[PDB]
Amino acid sequence: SLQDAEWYWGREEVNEKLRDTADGTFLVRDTKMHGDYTLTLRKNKLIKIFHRKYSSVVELINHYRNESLAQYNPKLDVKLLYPVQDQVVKEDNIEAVGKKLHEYNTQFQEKSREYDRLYEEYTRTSQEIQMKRTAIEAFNETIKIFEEQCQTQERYSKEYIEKFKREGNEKEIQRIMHNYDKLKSRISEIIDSRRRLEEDLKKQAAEYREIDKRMNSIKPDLIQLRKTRDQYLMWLTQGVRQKKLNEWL
Amino acid sequence: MSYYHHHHHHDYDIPTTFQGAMGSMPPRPSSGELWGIHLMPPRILVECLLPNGMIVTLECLREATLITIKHELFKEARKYPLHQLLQDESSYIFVSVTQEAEREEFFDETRRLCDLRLFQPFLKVIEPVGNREEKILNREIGFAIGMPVCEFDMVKDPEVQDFRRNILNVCKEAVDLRDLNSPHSRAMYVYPPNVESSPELPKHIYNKLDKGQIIVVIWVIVSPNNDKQKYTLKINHDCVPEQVIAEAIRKKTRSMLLSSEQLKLCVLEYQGKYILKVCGCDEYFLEKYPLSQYKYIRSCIMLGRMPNLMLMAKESLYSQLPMDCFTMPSYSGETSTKSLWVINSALRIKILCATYVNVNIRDIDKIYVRTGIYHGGEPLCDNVNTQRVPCSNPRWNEWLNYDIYIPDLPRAARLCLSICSVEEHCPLAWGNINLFDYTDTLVSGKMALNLWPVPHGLEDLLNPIGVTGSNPNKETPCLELEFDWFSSVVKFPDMSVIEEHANWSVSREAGFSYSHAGLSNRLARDNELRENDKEQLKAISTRDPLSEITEQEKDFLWSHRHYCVTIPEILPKLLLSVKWNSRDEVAQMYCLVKDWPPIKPEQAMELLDCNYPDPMVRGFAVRCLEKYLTDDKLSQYLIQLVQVLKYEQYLDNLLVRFLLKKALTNQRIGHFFFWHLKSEMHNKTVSQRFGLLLESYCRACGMYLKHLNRQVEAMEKLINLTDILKQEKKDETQKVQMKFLVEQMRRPDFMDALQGFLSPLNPAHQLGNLRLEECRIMSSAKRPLWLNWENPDIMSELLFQNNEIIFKNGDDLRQDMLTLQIIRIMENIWQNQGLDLRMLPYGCLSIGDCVGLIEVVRNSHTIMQIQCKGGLKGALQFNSHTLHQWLKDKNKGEIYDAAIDLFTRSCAGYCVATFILGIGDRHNSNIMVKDDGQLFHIDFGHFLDHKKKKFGKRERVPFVLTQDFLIVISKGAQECTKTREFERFQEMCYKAYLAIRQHANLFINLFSMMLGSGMPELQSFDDIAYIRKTLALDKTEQEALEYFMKQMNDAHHGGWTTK
Ligand SMILES: COc1ccc(N)cc1F
Repeated sequence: SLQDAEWYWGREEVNEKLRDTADGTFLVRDTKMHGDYTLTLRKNKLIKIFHRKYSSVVELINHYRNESLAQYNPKLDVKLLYPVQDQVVKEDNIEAVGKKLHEYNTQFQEKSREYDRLYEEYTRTSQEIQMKRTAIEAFNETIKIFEEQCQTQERYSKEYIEKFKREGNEKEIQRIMHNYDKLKSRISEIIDSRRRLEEDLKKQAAEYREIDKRMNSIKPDLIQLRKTRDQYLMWLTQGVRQKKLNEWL
Repeated sequence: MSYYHHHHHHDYDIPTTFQGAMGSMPPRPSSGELWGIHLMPPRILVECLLPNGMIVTLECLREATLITIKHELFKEARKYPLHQLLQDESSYIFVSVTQEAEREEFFDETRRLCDLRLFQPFLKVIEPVGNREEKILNREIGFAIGMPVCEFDMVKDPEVQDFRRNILNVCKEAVDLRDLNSPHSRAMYVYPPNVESSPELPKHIYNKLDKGQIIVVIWVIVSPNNDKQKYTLKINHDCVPEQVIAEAIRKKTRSMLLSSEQLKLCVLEYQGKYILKVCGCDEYFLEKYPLSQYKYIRSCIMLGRMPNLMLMAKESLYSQLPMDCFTMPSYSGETSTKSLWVINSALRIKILCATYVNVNIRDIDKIYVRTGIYHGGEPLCDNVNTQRVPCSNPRWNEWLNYDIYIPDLPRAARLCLSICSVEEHCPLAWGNINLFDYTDTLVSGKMALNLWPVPHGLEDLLNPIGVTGSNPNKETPCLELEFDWFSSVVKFPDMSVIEEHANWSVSREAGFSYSHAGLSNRLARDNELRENDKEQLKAISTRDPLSEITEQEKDFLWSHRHYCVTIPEILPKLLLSVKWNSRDEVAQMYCLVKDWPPIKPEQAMELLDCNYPDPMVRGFAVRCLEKYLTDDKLSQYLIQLVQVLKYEQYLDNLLVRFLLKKALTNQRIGHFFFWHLKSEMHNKTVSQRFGLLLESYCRACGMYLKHLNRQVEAMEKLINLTDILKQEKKDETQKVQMKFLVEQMRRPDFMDALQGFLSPLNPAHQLGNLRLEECRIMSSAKRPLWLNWENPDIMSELLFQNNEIIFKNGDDLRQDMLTLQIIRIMENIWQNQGLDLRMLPYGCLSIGDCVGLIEVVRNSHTIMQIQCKGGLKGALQFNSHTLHQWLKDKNKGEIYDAAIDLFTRSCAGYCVATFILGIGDRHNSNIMVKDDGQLFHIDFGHFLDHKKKKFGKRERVPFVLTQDFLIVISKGAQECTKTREFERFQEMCYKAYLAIRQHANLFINLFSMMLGSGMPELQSFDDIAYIRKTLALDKTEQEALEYFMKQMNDAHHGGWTTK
């Protein structure tokens, strides 16, 4: 009973069992010339158990499952609420629990690639998007310089029509208007270049949302697929066979 | 079909279905010479907008200079109308919109059309606008940085502008040290002495000296240049450069027409005119250290070499130094307030709405905002809000109530929030804010927070280690919110106020009475404690950072806090035992830390990780560095100190001012300070911060800016070239690819850009002309470039006629970078503590997003090659002996005996490091042996056992010694396992393992400081916990040894005895 004790396992692998449990979840651990047992309550708060009384290790913990730890030490207004082999299809097979550990671990490892793929697509897309955004400010700036140019030429060219005029009246002004015509339909091209970027930007940001959307639907399954796979590996280690595991995994 | 039970997979298809098949090289993308095209066409048309308003397009060659183009433009503008409206071409300058969307005026008209980063191929002509042409060489700065400087000027944030103006304090203060004893101290900034930490010498180095003497060689030149004269000395190891310079002159100028005394007077006039160079690279011996203390000497001893120094005239040196010439830039708490300790209310925070949330309604049921206050760890019960308006348009208009009084908020307090899905608990996004601003002002009013996506390794809900601040990227969940406004901007208490409230809190404790259960808080011991406690406190002190402290031990520590001053090294543990949610305690802690005893830098660096965010603490930590941390020991740990900047709350802080100043005092620091900052500029967590800091550096670093601008330009050339090779020239033969490479590199823009410049791996080494015949693309799928340069030194011959270094686009170098750093630190730890294991921590430098440089080690081969070249006729099996046979073929005589010693010394070092760090499994193609017999590992992959993230108490052995290695270790004997040759080898490994076990605090902290960098292998502290098991820190060393012996026995299957 004191060796079994449910929560009594008997540092690093304690954290991974306390990882992602709620506020109040706990367990008890075992240098002996230091202290004896260690209550690891998550809020990870470590509380010593000295033995010289502790009447027993099980005696002290059942009291504080009912009652908080505030009266003992000021800033611990939290109880030992969650004292964490339940499901696992109850398979008392040993071999077939071992096969399921491969099955779920192939599914988990399959799922982690899909998650890793999409986190790259996401960040490439966040890059590709903002590259387009800057390009649009570049186009828009490019266009100002061309819009300024067709303006800049009108000031000087329509001075050089009126003054003189008769001196090559079309011989001059044809080849001034030709340049002006090339200038403005060039602007027409630049603008239609820019417009066409912005249509892609929304089509990119569309895909960007669709990546994130499926990341958030791959995540919750990935957490429980991992969590089920860990209890399937707990259930086994409750024959030792530390070395046999690796072929399944 | 009976293989598969006829069970089809309908979904599967192979009409191009992934980057599994031919699976390598994912860094993309980044655009090159023009918008949307990597490499501009060799003959291109460019619009030339004139002042008269005329557009003339003229075909230019891609590589044509602006002087060439202007000169032709004003010939071709004659044939267009309104020619009389143009001035002379000299009254004009080019400008255009660049790829960064700014309109860069092109002042340096020697630049080529391809090198301009033009976006659209067009140029506009204008008369030079700003009267200070000089002032608008922030292009230099913004080219070095990679974002244009003007981009800061239109930032609104008062902090950023306050950083930019205030940090100049440091820049001016640095330059003022440089031009103090010029030209000497300038030469000292440029060519700082490359020197070990210790003058004291290891016994194994000393024993190569025959009673403290080396044979040196001094070289000199006379007429015209090019004829050189040896002057081989035999000086004391611990004599200074000046003394070595005299001897060379003595022996140069002894003569049969010179009396003894006549020589002595010729020595004095000559002696002060020279200083010692290293032949073959820009290194020098510029101050009084023992020769042995300079790195070059100490390496020359180890490799069994005769140092080759040059006698260099000080004026031929002070020739080559320029004027650093600093220039202040264009850019040259208002009213009273209500102290935080006056505010008589709890904390509450109004969570309004998140907008841009992308979730499946079919998958997820309900979503909510989790929140919490933090200090690294949390000052209260973590609360949520209710699960209201699920998935579709989520809008809660709730005040969250946190059980903490506003006065008990610490200066370094931070709200860490996250939107989650529902036990289906699962984070969507996250983001944190500092509860105070950089001017100490408690944050009130309305705030909008653009969030960050959850990274790979995080299963947790909240992520408080993550960066404080909003996301720059707009298209992300913008969770906006409101903070309680108290009819006055609430500021944080002064230190003078905290001192008084502390000094009161003390005297108030002095009258608390007889019995106090939960003594924990206060001592009840008086001036006399018990000896058993004072023994227990040093036991706590010794325990590493990751051995978490109990609530008992915490309180025990916090009570005896005043005795804890006698054991300074406890401070990290003490600080973690403060109740930061009790200002009474925190006020008292500020008084201890104010005048706490300085501690050693390797212990004070713990205080700059994410578990110690308080300004007062981090101050003390930088105070520790300013005292002890030498310029040598700084650059050892520079990677860790740049990463630790991320955990500072504000731009403007004591650490940034420390590092910045050092970088401007020492150009070897500056050089790597630039490149680690520049490396991370792609990462939007820090783009803003590091740009600002890189501006500060670039503006104050003197002429090295112009050197860095060449290095930068040379890397960008290579980044394109490889990016072309990895996209369009994939699915080609090497033959075809290499024909493309050599074509490109011969063009003049490549010939200009890749030739005369400094290696970023070590700016001592110059890179001269490219030797293209020895330049080539490697066989790797990533298309790395094997690049080769002529060492243009005077004494190329004496050091290496060819420098050569690998450039690898598409592979994240910073994991390798760190392990190679850890190896370099393990080596120094062993060797400086007298035991000569020989690691080869080759050079590696990441310069960007999965782009970097790797030192070539000449004359070394993969075990695989050793076996390929030694494979006999018909392809049956490879011989175990061929390594041994190949090593003998290179080392014959007494040389053989020494080669095995080296092999066995390098095999023992690399076994222990590898096992401890848990680096990727070792095998034939990632292990390398050199002609002289030293072995070393390459391509480390994942350091702290990142493949345990699938399944994982594996405590793996990555270097497993096949027979091949043991044959070589024990000369040739059958059953190698049982010789004295191997007994030795084992005892090297045990002594090595115990050395790294007694320096475990350091290595923990190095990894702790690297959490900042988003390395998937370092996501949070229990990643770093692997190094505890592998070192066995919870056990006693006698068990630890046996643990290692055990761990080693089972991997090798027999051979590891009691001893
Ligand atoms: C000073 O030499 C130069 C080196 C590189 C570039 N881009 C321009 C230069 F004038």
